[PDB]
Amino acid sequence: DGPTMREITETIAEAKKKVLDVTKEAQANLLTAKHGMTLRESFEDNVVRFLNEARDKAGRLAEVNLKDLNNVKQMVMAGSKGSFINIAQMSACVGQQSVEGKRIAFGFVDRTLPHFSKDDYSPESKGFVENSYLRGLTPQEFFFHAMGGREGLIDTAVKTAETGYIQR
Amino acid sequence: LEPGHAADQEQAKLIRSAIEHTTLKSVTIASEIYYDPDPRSTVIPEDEEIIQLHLQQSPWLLRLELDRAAMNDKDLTMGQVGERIKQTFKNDLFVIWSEDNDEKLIIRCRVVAEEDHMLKKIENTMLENITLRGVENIERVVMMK
Amino acid sequence: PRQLHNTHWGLVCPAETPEGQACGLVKNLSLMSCISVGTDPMPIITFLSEWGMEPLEDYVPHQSPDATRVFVNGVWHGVHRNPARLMETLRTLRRKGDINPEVSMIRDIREKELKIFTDAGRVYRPLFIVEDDESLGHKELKVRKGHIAKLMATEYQDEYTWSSLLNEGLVEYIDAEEEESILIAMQPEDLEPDVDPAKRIRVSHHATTFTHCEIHPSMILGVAASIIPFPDHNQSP
Amino acid sequence: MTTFRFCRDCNNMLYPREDKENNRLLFECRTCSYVEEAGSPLVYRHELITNIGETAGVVQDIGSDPTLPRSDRECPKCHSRENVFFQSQQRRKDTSMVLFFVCLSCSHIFTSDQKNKRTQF
Amino acid sequence: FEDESAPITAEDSWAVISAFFREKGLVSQQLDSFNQFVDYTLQDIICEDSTLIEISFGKIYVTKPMVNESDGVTHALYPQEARLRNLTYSSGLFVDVKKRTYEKVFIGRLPIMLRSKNCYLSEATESDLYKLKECPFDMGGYFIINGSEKVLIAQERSAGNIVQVFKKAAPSPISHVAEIRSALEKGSRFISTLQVKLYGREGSSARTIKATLPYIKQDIPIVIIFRALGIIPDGEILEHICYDVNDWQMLEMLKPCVEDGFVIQDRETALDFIGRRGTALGIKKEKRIQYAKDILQKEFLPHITQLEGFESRKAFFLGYMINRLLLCALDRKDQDDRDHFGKKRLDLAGPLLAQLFKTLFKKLTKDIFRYMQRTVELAINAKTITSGLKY
Ligand SMILES: [Zn+2]
Ligand SMILES: [Zn+2]
Repeated sequence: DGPTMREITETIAEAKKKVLDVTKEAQANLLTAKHGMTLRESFEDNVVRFLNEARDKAGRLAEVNLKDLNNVKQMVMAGSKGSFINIAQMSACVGQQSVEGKRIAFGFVDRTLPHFSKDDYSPESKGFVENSYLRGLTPQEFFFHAMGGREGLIDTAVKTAETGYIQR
Repeated sequence: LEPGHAADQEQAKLIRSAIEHTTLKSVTIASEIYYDPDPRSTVIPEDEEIIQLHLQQSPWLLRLELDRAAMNDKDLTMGQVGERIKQTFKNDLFVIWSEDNDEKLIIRCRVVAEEDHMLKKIENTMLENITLRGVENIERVVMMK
Repeated sequence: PRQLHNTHWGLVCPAETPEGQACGLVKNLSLMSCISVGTDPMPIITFLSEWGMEPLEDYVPHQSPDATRVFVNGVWHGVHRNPARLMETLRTLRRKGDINPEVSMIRDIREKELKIFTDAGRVYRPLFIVEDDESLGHKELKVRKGHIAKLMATEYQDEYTWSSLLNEGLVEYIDAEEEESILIAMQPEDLEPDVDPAKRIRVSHHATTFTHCEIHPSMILGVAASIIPFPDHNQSP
Repeated sequence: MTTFRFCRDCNNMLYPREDKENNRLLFECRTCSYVEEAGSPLVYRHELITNIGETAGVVQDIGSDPTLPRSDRECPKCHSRENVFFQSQQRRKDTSMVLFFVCLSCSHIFTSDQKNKRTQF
Repeated sequence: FEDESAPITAEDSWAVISAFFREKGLVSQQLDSFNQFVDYTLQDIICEDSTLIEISFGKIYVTKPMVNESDGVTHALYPQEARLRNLTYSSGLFVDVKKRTYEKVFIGRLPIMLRSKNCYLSEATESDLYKLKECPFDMGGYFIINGSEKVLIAQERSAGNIVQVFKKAAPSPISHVAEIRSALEKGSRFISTLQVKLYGREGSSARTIKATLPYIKQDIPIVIIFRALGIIPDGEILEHICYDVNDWQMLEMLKPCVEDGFVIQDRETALDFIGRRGTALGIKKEKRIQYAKDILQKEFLPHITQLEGFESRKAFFLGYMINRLLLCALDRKDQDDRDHFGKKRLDLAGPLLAQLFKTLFKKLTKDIFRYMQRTVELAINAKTITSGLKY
């Protein structure tokens, strides 16, 4: 729905504002870590919770709004295929990408790609994909989602190989 | 935690700080060696007060400056720190230090003939191989409810 | 070595890699990447010292501490005290062909280093150049419509060429190491200063310093992934 | 805060020596017989929590570096609003996320650090 | 009339990309590299070891493509017939040889890349490609060897001539190392690794720095290497390393190094220290000193210079590397990212075939000094090159 989309986009707008304050806050040195956890690790932990919790609300939004005749929903309700995350990523928002448990890292110096300026910790800059698949990804998000993906394809071959030897 | 006191957030901190391994290193802002030859007064304006408290000794002086936050974030006294240092070194090193109210935390040590090597190794022993509180091997400890 | 590196943006495809053992070690060049063939450095070396580079044998750091170290294929040849002058000239020269286009030149401003590489095997890609000014207000792409028409006249006659575009300083090739010192716009419209609810969200130009712009973002893909329709609407695996 | 001294004759390094009798600090050379009296009594410092290097990179041309973000903060000295800014350039796990700003008219450096113990940088 | 100065828009990109592909096509990486091999690298492989102990090779010409026949003999070869006949779309190579006293000419077959400047197809029109039975959409960039189409796959490696620093994990007695793989465009492709190592982990006692030079069987204290190069006083040695007199932290880290080199106070001694670590007992001093010099002049940072006056240049560069190692040990700079693709190089046809035809022209040039070390008094094996290529 149009109305559901506007709610999803506001849901997302509010998480990015949460992030912006927790930013400004660490930037003025007012944030505390707590106990053996570095400042930057506390920062990250928080921004990722915000951004996940956004994904999820945005996804609950979409699920709700779909009708019983919605055939995606009919498959999910029957149990025959698909789950919430799939509704969510298709229709509301795909979300934070990650490589080794963390946001996309600064592989150029102090930046994730040359289209960004240095020292940028914002959602966009480190891998939040705000768009759903229906809407499509931008180029930057597209590349970070492929970073992520790639890590599953490798992880998957290593699992398969590791598991097979254990099994024997 | 022990059956009574297992919903004391404060008795859990205590238990955290009796177990979490703590070295001088983790509380110490900077160490310095000064040539301060006369062990009854001092080239250091600030420790006039600390010396001023004393009802053999090296002219080379090692002097550490400790962090108030970290010292209380691990429920540490100067007294305990000094006591720790001392029974590590014993008669082989002479140590005095700033009392608790004192505003800055200072430890100042001297030996008891070539005498600055000993000091920079001695300093390394300080900073790494002196267990202040806690148990070996245990690096962080976290509360969770 | 298996993982998709940020630095492979625009040079190797982020999608095409085999499954299994070769995953991530076999790659495919992006549609527009190229690889240097190598080019001899001696006229650049000569040029530098015509332009003030001071030789290592004279260098006394305690007496010129602000100095920029100048390296060519990995050799520290000396030190220069206005690397901004030197750098504006070097690039002008590569934008006109007097330095070969596939030479890479990086100044690192805060590291006080200027590194140049004329060796084979470096992979690169082309970008539009963005220059203040104009006269007309903002930063703008150096190519403009009149260039495009010359191009399309040429296509239709089947003489202004890709090389004409290099020669006139409109386009320039950049490698991964030089990529670190620029700022690129994703679409030409990020240079000019009520949306469609069904469009995707784009996060605007908070940027007045672009030096370059992509030609087109779909050129990060290689051959195979350039045949998928709508890849941007698909889960990446 | 050590400053480091060299022999006037050899340019080799000087080492400390106590003048046992008059209770004073000398630096001697191990290569000549040169000696000189000490400037301070501090012969060694070890910073465990250091700030040396937060500001590395600040250079006459910092403002021509297109990669640096810019802001409209005003500075304490010139009251100008042309800055570039960056995080701490120490490369620690245990760094704050504070910003350092560089005024592009008067070259003054300042921070967004609201617990600033720093004078210098 | 539309303004010629107007700004472009997104659609207008395709015009620019069309233009790139009309010029470059899709496999220019292949072609550009073979073209440069044929046109420049070939001839440069002949002008390295041109001379022997006399006889010295000059120019090369490259035939168009051709075959040694079964009977009725030597013939222009198009790529359709090589495919079909299990042929090898090859051209031959002719050098310009000289005898001179002190006490044309075929040398081979070069497999030639399709659509290179040398292959027939690169000039051909669309009609010409249909007469020759070659699809006008084929794009080139591979070889036909024994009738099979063969492509060489780009090989990714690190670049050489780059300093890289690394931490080393936990049980190691060194904590960081800085490493370069020194190399040559002119010379050979001979690959010395200098490593610069910082001994002792974070707060060990005297952390020291030592370098590993080639043939020298002990790590050498960096100050001794500075002395063998001519930079004697602690003060000059420290100023090639720490280019900032108020960095008291860097300097305090270079004190143990000053202590570790204190015994060696002049160049001769320094060389000797080195030279003995390279020579057996028995070797006389002057010979030891000279061993050391030759190591340093030839096998230490040879990307810099391998010739005689060039010691300040190496000194500085060793300095720089120790600066890099320290800036990392002092936690100012992160350890180098071994995956940054800009520090990689991908090796294509030309380079791959020069690794080979160097190696082989160096065998062929060794069989020439054996028509000649056993000549008690135009007699060359062509094939060794031909078939090493093809093989
Ligand atoms: Zn002296
Ligand atoms: Zn100002």
